[PDB]
Amino acid sequence: KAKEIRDLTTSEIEEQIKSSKEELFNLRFQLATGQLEETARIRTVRKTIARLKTVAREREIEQS
RNA sequence: UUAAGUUAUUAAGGGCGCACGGUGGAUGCCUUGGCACUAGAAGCCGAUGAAGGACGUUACUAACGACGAUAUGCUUUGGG
Ligand SMILES: [Mg+2]
Ligand SMILES: [Mg+2]
Ligand SMILES: [Mg+2]
Repeated sequence: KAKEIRDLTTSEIEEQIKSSKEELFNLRFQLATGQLEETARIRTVRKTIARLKTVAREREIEQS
């Protein structure tokens, strides 16, 4: 997904980070209430956030 | 029939031999780990926060390895 992230503006990366952290929060609450059963979504969102923060840092290090 | 004399049978248990079991982990075979060296290289890191740790990170969860809230991992360049 790193290629897809790389085409987003910096603010959009920040917007996707927040919404991904919101989806991840919702998945954990579903899991704790025994309602998710689709447990592979948790790791997918987690690594997506990692990729989003990786690129944000990359560009914040190319600018400075 | 009696008298005199002689000598068995028993095995509660024991002994010896034999047969069949149990226990135990010697012995043989084996190696995942060691021991002693040879050759080439390297030896010491730290306020740009070390050595060593604590606590955490996996869908489930104790310990160990790995990793650090980007956590049982992220990007990239090559290999495969
Ligand atoms: Mg008897
Ligand atoms: Mg015996
Ligand atoms: Mg594990």
